[PDB]
Amino acid sequence: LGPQVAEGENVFGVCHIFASFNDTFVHVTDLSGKETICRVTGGMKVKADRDESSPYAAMLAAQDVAQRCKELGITALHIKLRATGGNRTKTPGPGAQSALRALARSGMKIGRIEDVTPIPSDSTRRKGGRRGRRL
Amino acid sequence: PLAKDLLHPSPEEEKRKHKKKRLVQSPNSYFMDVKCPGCYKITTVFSHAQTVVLCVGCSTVLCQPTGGKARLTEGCSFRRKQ
Amino acid sequence: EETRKIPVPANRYTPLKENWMKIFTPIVEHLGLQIRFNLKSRNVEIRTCKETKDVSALTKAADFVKAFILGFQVEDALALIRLDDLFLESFEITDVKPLKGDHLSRAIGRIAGKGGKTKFTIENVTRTRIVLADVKVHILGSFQNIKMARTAICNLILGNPPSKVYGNIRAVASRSAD
Amino acid sequence: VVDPFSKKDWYDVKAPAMFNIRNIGKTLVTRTQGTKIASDGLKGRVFEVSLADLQNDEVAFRKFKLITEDVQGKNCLTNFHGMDLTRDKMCSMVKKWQTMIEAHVDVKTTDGYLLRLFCVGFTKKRNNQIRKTSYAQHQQVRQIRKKMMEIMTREVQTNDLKEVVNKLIPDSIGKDIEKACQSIYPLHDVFVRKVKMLKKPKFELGKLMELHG
Amino acid sequence: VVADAGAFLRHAALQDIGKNIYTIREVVTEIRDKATRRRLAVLPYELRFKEPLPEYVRLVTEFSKKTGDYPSLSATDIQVLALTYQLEAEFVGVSHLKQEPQKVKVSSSIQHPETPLHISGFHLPGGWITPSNIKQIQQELEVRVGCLTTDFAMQNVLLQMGLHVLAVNGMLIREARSYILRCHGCFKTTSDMSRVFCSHCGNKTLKKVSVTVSDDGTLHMHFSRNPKVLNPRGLRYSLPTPKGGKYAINPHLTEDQRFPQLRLSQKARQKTNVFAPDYIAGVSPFVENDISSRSATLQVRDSTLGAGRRRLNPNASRKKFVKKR
RNA sequence: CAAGACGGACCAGAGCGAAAGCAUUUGCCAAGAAUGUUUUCAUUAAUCAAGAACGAAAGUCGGAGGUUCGAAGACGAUCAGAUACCGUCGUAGUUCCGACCAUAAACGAUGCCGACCGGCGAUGCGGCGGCGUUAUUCCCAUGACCCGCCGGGCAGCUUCCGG
Ligand SMILES: [Zn+2]
Repeated sequence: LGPQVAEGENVFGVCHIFASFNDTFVHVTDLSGKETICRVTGGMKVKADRDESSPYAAMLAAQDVAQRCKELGITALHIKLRATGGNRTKTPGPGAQSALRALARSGMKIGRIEDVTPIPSDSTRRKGGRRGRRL
Repeated sequence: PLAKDLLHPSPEEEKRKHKKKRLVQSPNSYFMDVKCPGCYKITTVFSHAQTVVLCVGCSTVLCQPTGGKARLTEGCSFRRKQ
Repeated sequence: EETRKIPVPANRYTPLKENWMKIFTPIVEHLGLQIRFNLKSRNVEIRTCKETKDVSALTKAADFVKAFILGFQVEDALALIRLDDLFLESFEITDVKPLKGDHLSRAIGRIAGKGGKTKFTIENVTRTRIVLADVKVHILGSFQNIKMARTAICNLILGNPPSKVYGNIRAVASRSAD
Repeated sequence: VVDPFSKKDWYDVKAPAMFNIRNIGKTLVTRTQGTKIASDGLKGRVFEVSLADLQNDEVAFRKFKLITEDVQGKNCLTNFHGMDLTRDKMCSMVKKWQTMIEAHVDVKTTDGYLLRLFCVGFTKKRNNQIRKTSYAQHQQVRQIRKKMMEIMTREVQTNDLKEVVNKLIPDSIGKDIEKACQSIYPLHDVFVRKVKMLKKPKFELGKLMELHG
Repeated sequence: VVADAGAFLRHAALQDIGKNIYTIREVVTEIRDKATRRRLAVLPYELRFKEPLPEYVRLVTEFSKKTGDYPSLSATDIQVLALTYQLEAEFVGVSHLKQEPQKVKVSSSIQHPETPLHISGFHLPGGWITPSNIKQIQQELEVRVGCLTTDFAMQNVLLQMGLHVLAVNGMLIREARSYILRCHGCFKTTSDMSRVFCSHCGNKTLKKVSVTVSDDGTLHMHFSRNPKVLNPRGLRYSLPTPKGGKYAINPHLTEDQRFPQLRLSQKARQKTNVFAPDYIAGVSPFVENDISSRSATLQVRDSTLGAGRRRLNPNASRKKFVKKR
């Protein structure tokens, strides 16, 4: 099962790596992006909410999603790194970096790295008050 | 410092100063005599003229007002009076 | 063969020029990668070659040079080359607390402290490296160490004095089984 | 239990004739199950493709949005939908001690595709400059923004999508704006940063044939 | 084959290439590197020590001060030069060498002296650094006697007078591309690129000028025809009164004013080395910072730290809450 | 697709305003400092009880609208005694229009006008004098830089003027 493409040419997928401040999401799609091939969250691998956003969970997610692409036949992936964005933090965290490193480790060719986070032009009001956020 | 002849300053020093801060007040402007390339009629034009001036016997603009000195049109010749 | 390009700002051109040999020597000796600096696009470009030893070394090189460009010392990103579990969390100072103007500047001050000492104090407790861009904070270290440093920094820029910050961060380091 | 991916089909998706590299790649589609038609399902997709995957000589910091419009038996033709810049490039372009000048026009081309053009331009520190900042005054900025608006309006209204796209690949518009704005203030990095598709005419078939081949 | 200390610093094992190996005691005994003294007791002993003649060191100095390089030269450097002179005079005929060398020819360009040309990793518009090229990048690499000099002054004087010299590469070198510092008040040139005050008039006025010397013996130097280089922008500013004591730092106007001793502690100047075999056993990935010592409280910094801050003009505006040391 | 919101990065010890305050594009409307003048009036001025306009945020009346946030409030966690911290939801409010209130660490914790007493070079605006590089060498002026000078400003550094 998979595309009828010769061994020379490779097929491309887009791996939405979304590392929020609670877990990670691995949404492998077509180059169009409409239909999903796979998505491995942090919570599907570790049975603990404390370890949900751990780099170990992202590493396991990247390994499992790479196994899923090898079972179908995707050999090279473009990367769209993402953070929570918007009003919240814009920079992707350690989970995205760990997932990208683990996916590059498991024999997978890397195409274009793109930092696509929903950066607002002008934000709405912040989640916290005037006092602050994060302890 | 502590030794300056305020009565007789050098002309370069007084030329550098602001026109109201001179030892005796004197303007920075003049009255220039302008000759048009076409006509032979001589015209007195103030150096910082604010209005556009027209030649009496040529009906041609001589100068255009600016922020400071009025710039002359191309081809006109000017001579400073004394 | 694949490659990664990373940009450099105008203020980071001269440290890149001075420390150039210390950058490209471990990239080309231990990792076996081709490296150049495109002056027109102002990008450090690293590509794999036929005699590259293994995969994921290109990502190690990209992390090394990007950590150097963000403001870390060349040895502190050589640590990224050697060690495996090292990451980079960075965040804006105005993220946790809405600060405007001079207040924001004072927050930067109490991340540095007098002589930078407070900053160095965190680097002794959380065992991390921290770089202050003009409104941005970058942490390099292990995951729990990055989280510890981030809690310390966010405690500093919410108004808490450095003494409470040192006491809390040393207590957390004590319970961290270090 | 039942794998849904055995019911899926792999279609080929191809670039238009404007670009050297045609084969965009593969597209997954569910099979026709009587009610819904497989060709109708993929008729409204936007394809994100970099310029390095389209022409070998060109630069990689430009992105094209493509609409798939027709199905020819495991072959998909794409039509131009938009153009954008890489966020890494845009982050690198915004330096501090300079002035950013932005313009936008709503312009209709000859064959009816109503587009929105965005143009950005940065002020340039010159060769013998000693001053730190290179700010332009407000009237100069307005004059530059004007000159961008009439340049884009002139060079889009008289062309069609073939000529407009063949202008946007090497960015004739940006170089024309840079050349024309030297008399007001010298500019550093001017591009058409984003192109939006506001309105499309009635869809035809011969237009897609002459656009593709 | 006269070996200078630059070949010994670079582990240039060219002992098999040549046969007439001649060295000085004071070009090998001053090296503080441990690995060089380690390999010295390991390397095959066919090098031998030879002393120059006072007449020949006198002649070498005589035309070296006509070349304009005599302040840049050192005593052991003159030993090496006159040793090569004596060897080539005693083996080869002396008619090959020419004295009182050629004049300079001036041809300026619009390029800045800080343009990053001839850097290996830098490439304008392909120039890549490959592990096949890491052994190749030494310098501009192009029969019996020669030199193993790495300093540009040695190459300059040896090529002006006319000896064929070589590098760590086995083949003889052809062209010498480098930079020099020229005073723009006294017009005296120094080959030492590290210094910042000139030897003649002592002002902080040395500026970079590029020099290329061909194999014939003809030298041409390029100035920069750029108004930014010779600009008096950040030069006149109000100076503080000179303070004394153990803690006072002075604005450094002369090359030899007595500064107070303000050194760093050992822990403050430890840099982490990552390729040590026992680095992985470290409880922390990094060397711990020093905050306990008195030097940490006095905000003592290294000479390297804060280099672009000095390049800002004092007559400017900094950030409101920042203080410049 | 729609809804209300907000004008990031450029954004600086830069600018404007009596202050509170002011940052998307374009058009219109009426003002304003400064600079330049060998223009005009000829003391028309300074500070100002009484009195009068503006006046952050929060709040109150009548209308519209409610995207985010969100006091109160509801739950959930946490305890010898917790009833503040934390998490989810969410009312008034936060938005606009027309009426009210005249309060801030409404701060330079420093009345306004005028004179004199050290220095320096950066910046914003205006004016003056200039070798040169630039608009692919521009055919003339003009814009951008470069070098000085003067005037009004936002500021800085230095000093045993003296306090
Ligand atoms: Zn000198």
